[PDB]
Amino acid sequence: ASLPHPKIVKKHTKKFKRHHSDRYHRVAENWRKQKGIDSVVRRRFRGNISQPKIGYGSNKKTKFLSPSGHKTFLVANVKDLETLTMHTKTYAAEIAHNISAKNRVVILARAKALGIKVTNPKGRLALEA
Amino acid sequence: SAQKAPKWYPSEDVAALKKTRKAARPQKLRASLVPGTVLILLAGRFRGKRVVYLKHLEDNTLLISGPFKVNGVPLRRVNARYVIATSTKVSVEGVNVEKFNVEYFAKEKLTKKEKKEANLFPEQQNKEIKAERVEDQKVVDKALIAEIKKTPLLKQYLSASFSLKNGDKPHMLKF
Amino acid sequence: PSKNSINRPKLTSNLHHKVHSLNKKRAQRERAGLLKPARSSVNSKSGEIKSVALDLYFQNKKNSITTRTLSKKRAKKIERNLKYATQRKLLVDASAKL
Amino acid sequence: GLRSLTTVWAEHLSDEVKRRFYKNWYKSKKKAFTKYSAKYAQDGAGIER
Amino acid sequence: AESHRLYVKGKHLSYQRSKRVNNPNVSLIKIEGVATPQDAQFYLGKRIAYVYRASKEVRGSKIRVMWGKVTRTHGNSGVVRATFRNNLPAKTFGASVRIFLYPSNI
Amino acid sequence: VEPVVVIDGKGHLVGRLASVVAKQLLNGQKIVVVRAEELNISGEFFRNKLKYHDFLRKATAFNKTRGPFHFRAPSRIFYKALRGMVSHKTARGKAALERLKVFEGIPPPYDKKKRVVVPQALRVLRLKPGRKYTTLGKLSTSVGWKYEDVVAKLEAKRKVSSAEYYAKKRAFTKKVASANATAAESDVAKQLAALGY
RNA sequence: UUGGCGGAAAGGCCUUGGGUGCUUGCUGGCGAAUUGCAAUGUCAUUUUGCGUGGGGAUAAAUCAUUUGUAUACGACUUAGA
RNA sequence: GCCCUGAAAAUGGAUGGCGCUCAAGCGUGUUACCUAUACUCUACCGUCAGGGUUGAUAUGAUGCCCUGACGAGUAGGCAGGCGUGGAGGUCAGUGACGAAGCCUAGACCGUAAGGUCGGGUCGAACGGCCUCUAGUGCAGAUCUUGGUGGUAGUAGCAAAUA
RNA sequence: GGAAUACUGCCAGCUGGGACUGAGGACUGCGACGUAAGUCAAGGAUGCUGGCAUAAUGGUUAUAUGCCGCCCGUCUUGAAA
RNA sequence: GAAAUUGUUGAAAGGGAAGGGCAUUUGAUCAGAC
Ligand SMILES: [Mg+2]
Ligand SMILES: [Mg+2]
Ligand SMILES: [Mg+2]
Ligand SMILES: [Mg+2]
Ligand SMILES: [Mg+2]
Ligand SMILES: [Mg+2]
Ligand SMILES: [Mg+2]
Ligand SMILES: [Mg+2]
Ligand SMILES: [Mg+2]
Ligand SMILES: [Mg+2]
Ligand SMILES: [Mg+2]
Ligand SMILES: [Mg+2]
Ligand SMILES: [Mg+2]
Ligand SMILES: [Mg+2]
Ligand SMILES: [Mg+2]
Ligand SMILES: [Mg+2]
Ligand SMILES: [Mg+2]
Ligand SMILES: [Mg+2]
Ligand SMILES: [Mg+2]
Ligand SMILES: [Mg+2]
Ligand SMILES: [Mg+2]
Ligand SMILES: [Mg+2]
Ligand SMILES: [Mg+2]
Ligand SMILES: [Mg+2]
Ligand SMILES: [Mg+2]
Ligand SMILES: [Mg+2]
Ligand SMILES: [Mg+2]
Ligand SMILES: [Mg+2]
Ligand SMILES: [Mg+2]
Ligand SMILES: [Mg+2]
Repeated sequence: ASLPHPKIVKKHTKKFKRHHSDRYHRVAENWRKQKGIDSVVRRRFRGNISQPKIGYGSNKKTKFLSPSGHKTFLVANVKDLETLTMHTKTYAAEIAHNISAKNRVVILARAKALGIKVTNPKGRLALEA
Repeated sequence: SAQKAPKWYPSEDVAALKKTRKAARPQKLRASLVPGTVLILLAGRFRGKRVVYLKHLEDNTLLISGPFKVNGVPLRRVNARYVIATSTKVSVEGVNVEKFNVEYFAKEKLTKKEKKEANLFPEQQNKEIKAERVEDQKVVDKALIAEIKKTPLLKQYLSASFSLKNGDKPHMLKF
Repeated sequence: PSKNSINRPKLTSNLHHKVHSLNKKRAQRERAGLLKPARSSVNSKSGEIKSVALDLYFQNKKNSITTRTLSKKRAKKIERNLKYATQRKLLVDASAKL
Repeated sequence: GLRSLTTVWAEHLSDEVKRRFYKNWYKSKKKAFTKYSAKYAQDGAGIER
Repeated sequence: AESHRLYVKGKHLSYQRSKRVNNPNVSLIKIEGVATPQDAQFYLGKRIAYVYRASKEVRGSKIRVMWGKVTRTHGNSGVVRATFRNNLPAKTFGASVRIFLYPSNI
Repeated sequence: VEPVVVIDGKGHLVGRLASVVAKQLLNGQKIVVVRAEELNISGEFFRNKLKYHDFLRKATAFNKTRGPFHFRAPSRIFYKALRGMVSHKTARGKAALERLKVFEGIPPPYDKKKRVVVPQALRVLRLKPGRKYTTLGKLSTSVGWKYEDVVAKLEAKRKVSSAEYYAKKRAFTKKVASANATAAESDVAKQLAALGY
């Protein structure tokens, strides 16, 4: 498969959503810090939402790794894929979103002939059977 | 180029472990488990059966026998934490148990190499038991039944099943 | 509960009938077939592309109120791309047979 | 409190009380107390019970 | 015979709590027949099953099990503390659980 | 241990009984309380009647139909103490209160069943001798309950029937004991005695 | 199956006389395995549905028309196959 | 010492509530038990400090590694990063076998700002990295302009004889 | 007169039960046991076994339950006002 | 051809507001992989 690697631990899996993004449509869900002088979220009263902190950060040995155990590298063509030729156990390739189907079949055939895992095969390649 | 390459790559050279310092020493069983003891089975398909303890194996299991004629439990292995040892004892010093080991109960576990009856390919054919197994059962039954004919009601005791009644507190209970 | 009649169970009867009716609804939906099959089933799309347009195209190629239609523009694009893929597979098996 | 437990009626009621039991008397088949009138047949014994 | 039981009955009382904060990771179990912590020390490290039924059959059965273990005693009156693999659903405060006789020592 | 526990409320103290019944209900046991007109409260009759009048005085001033409702039956006085001792606004407390039934007298089908007592709520075990106590039927009759004579007549009828039943069962127990004592001084009786039975 | 009894919410309790099964009260003969060293390892209780299965039972209410002992409108109270 | 009196004001109410009388009250004593983001031990993140490491074939000497301690915060200071419109260079980058945009009870990465993939819609342009530049990031200002609600099928459509 | 037992304290005395954790990754150090090669519980977990191989574990999502949770921005010594 | 706002269909919840946090049950849905 991939390289042997330890168990991956996530200290927080729920998203950090901005306060009152459920009352108003004008308030988006992207995180913004509460800066008001009377804010219960800023003053950290019991029963309110949590805020991002540096203590939540993940282990350096398993950071950026997918559940398979690879790191994702974005690939646009065959030279980009041939960059990853001697690192098939740490990196997995991924075809970019704007590559067409005619070039995706060429990228996938080269990836199979060389041994690189592709995280998104079958994308844009229905009707090929 | 959708991405620029890393300046560094971690090595795909797999490392070896350090020298570990954990040696295997044999089990230290309970002081209520000596061969000849009547045990109560707590889990399994033979729940609540009274069984006779014969031999301690090398994989930390116990060799047990019903006998097969008094309650229908064959020569089996069992785990020592899944059993209750009682204070009744029979004489096991007339039985030869020097042939049973792990390779005796070794099973052809070839189903993990693509079992065509994973669920079932036939759901039938009613698997057959070997004559060597049946003969070992017969000789140990003879040597044990000759000894457990000597105390009264012991055969009836080994035939009957164990169960908890109303108001039976197991922490206050002798066995 | 319900001070007009304190010796009668109210909430537990409501919860009992409620979960019975919910499980009846689930069995009716499963027998009508409005649920996805098993993952190991022979008509499971798990792992592949989910596409309303491709499903409608292949269903009408094989051949009561709904809100999923097909759009002739997209249908012409599907027919063109299928001809491209057929030319590719014909090139492949022509090279293989030669 | 008080609880009613048994009601007994007579064998021959009239059209005025039957009109009381109906809301649309001009359309009805006037079927009221027709099975109850059979309780007085020879023994019957439900009346006496 | 007429009885086939090989477990002890208990009741799920509540979570661990102070007065206005609870802790769903630890449950409190009342074992039937235990009055003291010296008698509850027999049941430490025994396995518990919460057995319940569902209407959708999953893998040959409509009966589902949650597994846990006894960890320590709680208080002066024979209640014990327990942890489960997944925490108990909290609508079962007052429901009954099964304490098995294994892993055995006597 | 029983599926339903039936408690004879004669001679118990009201709050000490309500505390243990509330804990049993929250732990998940079904309780039926009979003879709720025979309960006791510690203190004089006049003092307890004045406490009930202080309760009777409280009502919603702009609409008396919205206010606290003052129920006059002894079973309802007991229920008011129990509802105070549970948290009845939640679904857990509602289910716990739906595990309970309270009656005056012993109606069917509970007049053929076994009734128990609670020793830590009993008046002869808890009150100091010489103290005064109140009876709940008299208190409820003085504050407005109107069925004290009907219940007394029905309870007299039930007592006559259960006295006949007990005479029959006592004669049967006598002949069974005489038949059992003549099979003692047997060999299996001596073996049972050595094993302790 | 023969009788009684039970109205507080009886909805249950007692009994007669024959059929027929079991009996561990005592003594014998076979059987059980492989669920593989545990996995609740599924055992009591219910209301129907598709019409097939057996006798039996053939109704009313509302709108519309009308009255005024009623009425803001609904409602109420009358009449008419 | 304890108890009763030792003056109380107007909606129905408060040892928190139920309730409690050899207490579930008051005085005193001895044990057991319950639980804080506090204490102890372990892991992980970050910051600070003290140190080790020349061999190029293998990487980032701004790297890799070892050890110890610490972490609240308004006004305010400083640092490291995320995103947008244009400019120079590069990837002989992506694109009618479908660019940008928009929708998405699908998937992944990051503490986060955000980034990436799938599907639908669409029909002609647009990105990554190294740098340059600014009319560069909104929930508020009885903000500006445009659009749309509840109120609500409601108030009402009754002067001047028909 | 001769003891014992309480109470307080010590042991580099033995021994049973339960829970949580397993960081690190060739060797290097300090020791222990043995006359010595060796062995070891001595600078951080290994050994043996079973089931399942998919929606089973797990994620997302809609709810239910237990406990907790006042409306944001702003001036003020003082904001749910 | 975005949002506010609205219609139809499907699923759900509802004894005097709704929304939120921690934890799990139930239903629906889903990726990885051996
Ligand atoms: Mg995340
Ligand atoms: Mg302030
Ligand atoms: Mg108190
Ligand atoms: Mg005191
Ligand atoms: Mg303690
Ligand atoms: Mg600190
Ligand atoms: Mg800080
Ligand atoms: Mg600041
Ligand atoms: Mg500009
Ligand atoms: Mg730009
Ligand atoms: Mg091109
Ligand atoms: Mg596009
Ligand atoms: Mg959405
Ligand atoms: Mg970007
Ligand atoms: Mg460029
Ligand atoms: Mg500007
Ligand atoms: Mg803007
Ligand atoms: Mg705005
Ligand atoms: Mg602002
Ligand atoms: Mg405007
Ligand atoms: Mg109008
Ligand atoms: Mg006007
Ligand atoms: Mg006019
Ligand atoms: Mg390790
Ligand atoms: Mg799931
Ligand atoms: Mg789950
Ligand atoms: Mg779920
Ligand atoms: Mg609160
Ligand atoms: Mg404020
Ligand atoms: Mg919209």
